Amino acid sequence: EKIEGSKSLAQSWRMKDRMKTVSVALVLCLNVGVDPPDVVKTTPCARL
Amino acid sequence: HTMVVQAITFIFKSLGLKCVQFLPQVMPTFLNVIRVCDGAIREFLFQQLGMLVSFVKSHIRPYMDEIVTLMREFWVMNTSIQSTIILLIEQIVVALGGEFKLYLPQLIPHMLRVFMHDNSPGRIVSIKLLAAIQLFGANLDDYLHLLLPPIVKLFDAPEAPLPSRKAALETVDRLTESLDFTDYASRIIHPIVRTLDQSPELRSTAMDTLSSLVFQLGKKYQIFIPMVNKVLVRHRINHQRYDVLICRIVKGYTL
Amino acid sequence: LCTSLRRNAKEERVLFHYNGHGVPRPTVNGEVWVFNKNYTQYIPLSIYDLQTWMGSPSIFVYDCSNAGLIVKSFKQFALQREQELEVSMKNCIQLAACEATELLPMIPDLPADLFTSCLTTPIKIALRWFCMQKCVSLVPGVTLDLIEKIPGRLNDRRTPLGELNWIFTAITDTIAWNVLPRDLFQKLFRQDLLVASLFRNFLLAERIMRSYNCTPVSSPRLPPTYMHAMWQAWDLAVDICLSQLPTIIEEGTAFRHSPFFAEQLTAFQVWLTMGVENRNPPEQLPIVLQVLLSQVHRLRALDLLGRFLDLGPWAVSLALSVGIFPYVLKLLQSSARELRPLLVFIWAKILAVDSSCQADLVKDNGHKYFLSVLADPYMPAEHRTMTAFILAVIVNSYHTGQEACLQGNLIAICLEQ
Repeated sequence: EKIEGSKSLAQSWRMKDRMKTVSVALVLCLNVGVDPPDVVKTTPCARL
Repeated sequence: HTMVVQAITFIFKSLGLKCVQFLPQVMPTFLNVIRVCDGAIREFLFQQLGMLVSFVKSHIRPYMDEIVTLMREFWVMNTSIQSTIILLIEQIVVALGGEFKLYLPQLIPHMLRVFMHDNSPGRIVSIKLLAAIQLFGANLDDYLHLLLPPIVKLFDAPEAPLPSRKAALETVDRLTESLDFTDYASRIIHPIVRTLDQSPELRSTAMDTLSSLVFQLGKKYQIFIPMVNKVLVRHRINHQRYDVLICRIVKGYTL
Repeated sequence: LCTSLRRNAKEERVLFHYNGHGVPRPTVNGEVWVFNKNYTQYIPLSIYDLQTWMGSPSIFVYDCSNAGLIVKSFKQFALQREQELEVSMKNCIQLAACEATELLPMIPDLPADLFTSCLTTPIKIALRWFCMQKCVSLVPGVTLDLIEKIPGRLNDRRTPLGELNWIFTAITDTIAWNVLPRDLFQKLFRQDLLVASLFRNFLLAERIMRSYNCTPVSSPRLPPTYMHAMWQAWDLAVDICLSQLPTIIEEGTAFRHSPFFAEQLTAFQVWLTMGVENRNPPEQLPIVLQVLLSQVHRLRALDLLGRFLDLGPWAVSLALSVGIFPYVLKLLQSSARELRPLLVFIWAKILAVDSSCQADLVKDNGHKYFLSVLADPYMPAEHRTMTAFILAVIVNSYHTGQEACLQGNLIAICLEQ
């Protein structure tokens, strides 16, 4: 073999940036106790 | 008989989804009427039950078990009632959707007997049942190993007529869009290759089915590429979509 | 609300969760319904105005019936903004329970909040769904009532509940790595934890909802994973784990741990035997990562990971891309001397490829871990040789590393050897 260094490849494994989810918005339009007019829910329906 | 049933249907159609109210009254009687009815009326009742089910849609779940029992009892080799029940199957599938897989195993024995011995002129009752299987969708997951061999025997049988063979091929095409077909790669590809020899008329339809299957299998299709290429050259089959998909697979690009 | 959360984190991701089960379905014109002050009228809210107030880095979760319509109209207003900009698309992530045509399931067995539950409590619905399939016939005496009273927690990996959560995290992270292209994997599953968790649990939603004529929708479109082989492994793992529950609850039997991670390491070892060729990479690579987190199988994994890295520099690149680095570096805080020959080996292979990791090793004081190994006469001379190379890389043309190793008394240690 030749006495020469092996060319280092372009190591791209490093992450560009670390994101942080700082805050969360929980918009809940549950309308508990009322049924939407568009969908005629079945009598058992889904309650949970 | 006829007058009473027609009026009930028209009422439910005009009401919409507010007819659900009346279900507990209508259904138990209507089912007992189908049981004790005789001759011609049977067929008409099953037709009108289909309409009922198409209107009630998801709300028909409590009474579905009884309906299946009815169907199971009154399914006969009579061509007339078979087309009727197959139509009623298509309407139950669209009505329940995901919940149909609970009831499908009861119907499977009758569907497998239809393929085994169909004497229908040109197997038009088979073609209808294929069109139903297309609607079944992702319900067929747990039962595809049962349904698929009959369908494969249908489009590979040379004695069988070309319409019924195109119907089977188009069905496998559709089901490829929704179901997983990796398990049954050999069980299909080998009949297809064989179909591309024994009949030049199906060559177009079959190649369209093949390309769809290829799109679904992806890199798993690599194995067969030598063998299928050999059959294509023997009859100069030059399909645009298929050659593109193969080219993409060998290259390794994913799209 | 949205304008305040944008003010707090102008340059950071903000999560918008929308649950429209109580309001009418979204319109074709790109609108979403809310209420009026008196709760007497459903007021529409334009998606354009909704995406005005929220900023560029944001993520949207829609749990409603025709949720596809929102994603379509969101991308439209995204394109409409791009057209206006001449004379916020890749940044904005969107998850949707359903396709625009589809409706949410009405099935009394399932919870109404089927999508959110999947995203936020995967194991809970995963076990309830497992008990609804036809495969329960193979295990009689497992009802939902036994699932309610499953012992354990979601943190303690030695408990039965923490076991499944750990297995589930491995299976989902494995499916993602094998199916997605490497670029999109590191974008979603490595950048930030919460997004990675949402997409991990999204893969489970895609599978479950598929079985009820529902297709979830994502903004960076994923290829269909529902048919992946690893899903079958998940069933068996669940099966064996909660076949013991009758005996754990009633008899009080000691919960035997799952063979899952053991058998997956066995598969990785079998691959290595005839793995010299550059064939398709082993599916189980992300599982080996998950195994490093415990101590129960840590010795075996560190061995196999070294044997893999030996294969060539192509493999070390892969192991760095899957994200092994911050875990191998964390093990340098361990004091278990059995780890010393394995970590010395692993780190020599890594620093041979990527010499830039000399920065990380000085920051965490990992150079002390190796200094100890280089001053241990009983350590074989083969592993001591690797240690001298690792130090010769950390020091190489890097004043911070030269100043750091000088203070750690390298020259005196070296002369002793």
